[PDB]
Amino acid sequence: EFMTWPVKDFNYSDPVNDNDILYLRIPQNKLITTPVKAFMITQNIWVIPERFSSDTNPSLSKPPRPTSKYQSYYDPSYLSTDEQKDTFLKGIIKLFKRINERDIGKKLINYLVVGSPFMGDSSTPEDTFDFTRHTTNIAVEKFENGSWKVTNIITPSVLIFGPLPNILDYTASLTLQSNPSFEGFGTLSILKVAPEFLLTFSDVGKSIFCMDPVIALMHELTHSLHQLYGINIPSDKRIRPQVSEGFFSQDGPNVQFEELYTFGGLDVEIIPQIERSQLREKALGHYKDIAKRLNNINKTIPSSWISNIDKYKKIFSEKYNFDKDNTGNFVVNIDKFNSLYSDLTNVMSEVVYSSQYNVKNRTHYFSRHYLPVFANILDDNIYTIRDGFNLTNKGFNIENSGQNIERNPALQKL
Ligand SMILES: [K+]
Ligand SMILES: [Zn+2]
Repeated sequence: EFMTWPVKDFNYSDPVNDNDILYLRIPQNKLITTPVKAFMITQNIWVIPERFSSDTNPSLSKPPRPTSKYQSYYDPSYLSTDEQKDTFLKGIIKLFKRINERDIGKKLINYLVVGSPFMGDSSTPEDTFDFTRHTTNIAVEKFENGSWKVTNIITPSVLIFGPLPNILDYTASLTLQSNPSFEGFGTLSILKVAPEFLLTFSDVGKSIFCMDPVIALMHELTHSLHQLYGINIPSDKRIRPQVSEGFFSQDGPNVQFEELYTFGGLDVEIIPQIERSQLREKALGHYKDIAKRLNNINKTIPSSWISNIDKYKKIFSEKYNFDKDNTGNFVVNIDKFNSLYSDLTNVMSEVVYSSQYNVKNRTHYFSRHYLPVFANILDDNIYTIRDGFNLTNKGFNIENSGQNIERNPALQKL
């Protein structure tokens, strides 16, 4: 047996309870300017069945610009009804239970739960925890006497929204001065996913397969992992996995370091070893910074929240895997740092998940896609927690044939 965080069942219609079903204000979502109903399916992991856009003038319609025939899909009405929001909630729940099917996923989920973003950033004085930042806090609101008001905060790890205007787009958000997600402190992670809408790839018409939505979700949660542990590499940093290649260069896509690390495998080595070593020693330096901070904290923001100091010294010293020295000071044990960093940036990667879950998956991050598909993953005759699409039905357990577009009538054209 291996330690497993429980995943709670919910109906969209279940009443708010001031515990794990709440109304939250999420200002980062420019498409919605009012509080929205949210469900804590596992500690610090909240599902928010709403569309998302951080665009200034947001619209869910197909824009008048280039879009991919294979990697984009638009439907402004999707996730507008309570039925669809129930379906979405139950879909994420089901995928989390499927994540828990392997110890690698159980460990991923634990890392997210215990990975709370730091109470502070580089502007924060060393002796101070700041409890007031939107990198850690989301507001809880209640509708009282005809209007909404803020009543409390939560400190989540991950918020799981429904999709962007492009329902197929799971890629890491462009960060994106002060960058806590790259400076050890970390930040809460906001995901935008759509588990019934699936990209396709070829294992080279008969060679075309759908991505298992648990793999897509886990890829996204691997981004969350990086963000929470403050090692998310800026979308700035890219490399062409080709390339030149000589006289008739040049480059295919410029792929983000963050994406290569999240996908994993041998393509990571496209990034020069010196740059990869520099990313690790950066993290190490930040983690050591945070150890020092825990040793020195004696005051808070707000000033009156001092009784939370000891609670959070324990939360963060556990998150970062610090030791004590003989003087009772937290220190970075380099071996424990190496193990955590290697888990975060190597063990937790898409190609490892594809192996561990007995699913077919794309060969490379930058592998091509084919026509996308749709599936009702809540029907256990189509998709189960134990087996995904690769059910014993019709022999779909053989050679991942459940994921094969031509073989499986349940994988519907979009
Ligand atoms: K089909
Ligand atoms: Zn990604």
